[PDB]
Amino acid sequence: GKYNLILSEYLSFIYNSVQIPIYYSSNSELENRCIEFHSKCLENSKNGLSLRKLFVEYNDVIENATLLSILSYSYDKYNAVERKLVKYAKGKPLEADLTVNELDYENNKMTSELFPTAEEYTDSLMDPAILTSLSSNLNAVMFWLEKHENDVAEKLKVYKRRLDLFTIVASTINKYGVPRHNAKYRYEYDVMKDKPYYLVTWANSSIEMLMSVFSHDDYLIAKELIVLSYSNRSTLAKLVSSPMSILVALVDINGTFITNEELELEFSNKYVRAIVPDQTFDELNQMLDNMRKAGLVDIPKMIQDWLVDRSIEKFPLMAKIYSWSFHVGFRKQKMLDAALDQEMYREYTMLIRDEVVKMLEEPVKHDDHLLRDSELAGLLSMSSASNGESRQLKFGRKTIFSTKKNMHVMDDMANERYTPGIIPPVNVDKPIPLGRRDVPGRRTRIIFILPYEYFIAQHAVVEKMLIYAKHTREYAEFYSQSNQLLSYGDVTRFLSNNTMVLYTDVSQWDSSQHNTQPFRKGIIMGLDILANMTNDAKVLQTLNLYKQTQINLMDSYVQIPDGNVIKKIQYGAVASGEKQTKAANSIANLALIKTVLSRISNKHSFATKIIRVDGDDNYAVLQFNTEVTKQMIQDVSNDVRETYARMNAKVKALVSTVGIEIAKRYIAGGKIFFRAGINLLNNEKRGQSTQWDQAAILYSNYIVNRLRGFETDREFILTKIMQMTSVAITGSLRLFPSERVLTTNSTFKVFDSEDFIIEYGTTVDEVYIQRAFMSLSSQKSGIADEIAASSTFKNYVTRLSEQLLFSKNNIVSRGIALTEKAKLNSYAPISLEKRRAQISALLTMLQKPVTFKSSKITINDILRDIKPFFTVSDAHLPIQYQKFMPTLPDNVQYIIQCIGSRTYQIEDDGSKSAISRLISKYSVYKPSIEELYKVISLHENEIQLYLISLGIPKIDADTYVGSKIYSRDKYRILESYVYNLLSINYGCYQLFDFNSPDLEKLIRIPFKGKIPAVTFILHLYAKLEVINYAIKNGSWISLFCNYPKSEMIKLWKKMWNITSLRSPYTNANFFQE
RNA sequence: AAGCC
Repeated sequence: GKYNLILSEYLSFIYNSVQIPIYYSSNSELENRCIEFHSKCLENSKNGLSLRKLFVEYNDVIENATLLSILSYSYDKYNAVERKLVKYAKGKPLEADLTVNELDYENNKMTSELFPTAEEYTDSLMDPAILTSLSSNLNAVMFWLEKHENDVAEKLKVYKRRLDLFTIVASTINKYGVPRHNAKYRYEYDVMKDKPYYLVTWANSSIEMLMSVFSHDDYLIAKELIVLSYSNRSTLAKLVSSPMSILVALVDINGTFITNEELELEFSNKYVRAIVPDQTFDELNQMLDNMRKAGLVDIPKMIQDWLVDRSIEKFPLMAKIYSWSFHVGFRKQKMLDAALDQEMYREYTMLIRDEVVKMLEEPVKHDDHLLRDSELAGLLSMSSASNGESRQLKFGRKTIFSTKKNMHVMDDMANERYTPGIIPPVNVDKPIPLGRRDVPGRRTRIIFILPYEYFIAQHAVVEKMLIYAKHTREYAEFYSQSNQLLSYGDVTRFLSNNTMVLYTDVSQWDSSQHNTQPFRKGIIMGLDILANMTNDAKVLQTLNLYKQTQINLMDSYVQIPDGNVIKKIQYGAVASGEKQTKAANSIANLALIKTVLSRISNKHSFATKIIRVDGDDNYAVLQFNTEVTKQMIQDVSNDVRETYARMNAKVKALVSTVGIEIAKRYIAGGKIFFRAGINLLNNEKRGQSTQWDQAAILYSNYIVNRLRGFETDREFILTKIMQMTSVAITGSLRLFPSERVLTTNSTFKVFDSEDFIIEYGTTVDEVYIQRAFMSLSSQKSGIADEIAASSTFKNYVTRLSEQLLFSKNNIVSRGIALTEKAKLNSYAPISLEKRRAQISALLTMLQKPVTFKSSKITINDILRDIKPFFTVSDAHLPIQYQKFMPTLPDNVQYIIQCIGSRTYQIEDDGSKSAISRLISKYSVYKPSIEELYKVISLHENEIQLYLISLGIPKIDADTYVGSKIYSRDKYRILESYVYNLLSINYGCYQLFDFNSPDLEKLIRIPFKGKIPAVTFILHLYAKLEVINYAIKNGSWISLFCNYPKSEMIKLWKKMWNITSLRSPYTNANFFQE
């Protein structure tokens, strides 16, 4: 409950010249007491009188009522920041070295010197793009420094390391003053022109870095990155994190985890000798020297010290540095520069063509319905993103403009213009609009924003391709329900003294122009083979249309802004934006590795233990008939690099016998590692989410980094949350939501009261609040209702429905209309109306929590019912599993050591149910987990009608509605829905093996009947309760269940009426991946 | 005013 205490200290620290705590209670008499107390406090404040007597008087309210919020009456003028900063601003400011960056605009020049006029200005290259100010971040850092001013021992050292660093940020900022933000949290030209262009983004990156500093090493790293970053805005992250690829190869393997036949992690005490050719050492040295020529000193020395022995025990430092470099900020170049960088492919094209054929052979020969109704599938799938141009659109009686894809398809259909048979050109006549993608350390990449003709023509086919991958192991990213742990396991499996791993980063090749000819031609050749496999008109046309998109793309043109102009240039490289981006890219990368390996063997004889393509990297494990030597590694490597070289591909190809390093993960010393480089106080791009959504995201970001190895002080994260979640009533009246409002599992949840532990209402007041918040979950939108009433809209919904089903509509029809009414949320005007409605409802709710007819059941109510029937008892579980993911915090790591981990994702969509499969065989429709859940619980007769209404034949519908499988599905769908409501696949839980035998002993559940749903919930609730206790206490407990039989029948009814909750916290997990 | 997932 320390969040509430922390908030007051911060408010008291920020404002000095009152605070009015607002309480509430589920009990009527107590609530009046809360009402009386609130009234007295306002009256006393409106008279400059002490509130000390009132607190004593309403001691009961403070003691038993629940704090709902805090009122902030501050009569200053959002200043203080300027005044506060000077005490810390004593060190000498920093001076930008305007000679470190190639492109002139990447150097820290004075804003004016880059944009002499207010019309030439743009924040596009330094916009933090986040809904929180620089001034607030500064305020947060100072507040923390004051609190830990009188600290001692080691805590003091942490403060001292931080105070030093913040001084650099302060001193430099003061020389120009603090950049003031506008309503939309942007930094305009007038504020900007006096100060160094990159001032604000740099301060945000530095503050974020320094507040994540604890050990002396963190301090050394933060200081170097902070100083270097101010001048270097283009190669510092790449230079800092580049030695990692060499390093993984060095460390020896002394016992690691592998994958067994059951596709699960299993410990293997084996030893693998890290074999490294002298050449590799020179390459590593060149990297270290390069870091050195760039001003770096402390960071290069640390790698050098580590290099004497190369102990996986002192490796955490190397990992720490790699995670750290990403926090310098994003590299945001100019669209044109990002764009500008851009006979023996016979084997490579053939493999791509053959791979394309396998993924569709069976679907095509049979005459799969999804291929036949491909157009329909694309329409249902259609998002609400950009189509490219901002068209003028008339709805009902309203003339408005939008770039949205959904809006464009509807308007075009209502005007006979909708024509997916004609795949628009993307050449010089119709240049492709461009989108961008920014990432720290690496260079900016462009994105094709193609017209919806392309998405529809590609959506059915890509989906078939994905399914083929789903059961193909070479495709790491798509195989089964597999998580990264299984991939880590596979590489280790075959590592021995007579095998060498081959990892290669092919990100550069995908964007190469050399690549585009063999790529499109390979898919097209494959498409032709597929066409000669059937005669189906629907299959050929859908298949043909896909062929057309590849041909149009072969020669595309792009609209690259060059100031305030839009130069049209000829783009001959494969950018991404298509539906087939990831699947096609996966096919090409895999095709490429196979091509290289095939060429190399003519020389050396090895065995292909495993081959893989995972995103922008691909790798293989080879086995030789003899023992591997340093000389052998150099020879295999030179030949592989040379093979890549002949194909004119710029790629990083390395060879080791112990580790690998790819964009997603890296395996050093038999242990798995994941870069913790998610930026906190700077975003890639601006979206349409709110401050609350953003606060939840920052917390989520904090949780992922913390798990991965980078920890930002929680008090700082909490401070950020208080600023972001606040709401202004007026100009001097600010309202700050309480801990209870913020953490309770509601539609307004932003973070968990305790990291890695999700709590659910177990008290009446919590329940009262939870019910009240839901009462105002969805708000109305006038603009949205209008269009929901417009002809063009209803016809679009009607047109889709009359094409999908045969018999009758409504459970399906009601759903299609909403799904569409939702896609209007991308349209700002509608989104804006919703936020305004939410704030007013929220302001009133915090003020005096309303009523509610409840009558709605959720996950929390079901849990609350169970709790009282469990008897806890101290138990003990020994640690039996060695650590494979070294960076995990100590409490999370302990759960894994005792119960183990998993290598899969728990089915939380219900796609593995027979009914979902049946719908798939005959319908292009895709019911959600929630829809399936409502449908399975319907009366036998209703289910039969719904299946038929979707095109399912009678013999099949009739057979299922009675069968054993239908009864079984019922349980499976509920299990899937329940797992989904409990976030068993996210955060910390996704790691734990919930079916651990060790975990199972701790649960003692005697059967007093035999009714699946009830047995499953009790066991799950017990596993979660035991694990949460373990996470917080480091010790275990045994749970006994004495749940009545009369009770279970009541509970089972309760279960088939659970409502799903939507919230920033919920959105944040979805947002992560 | 920012495509696949």
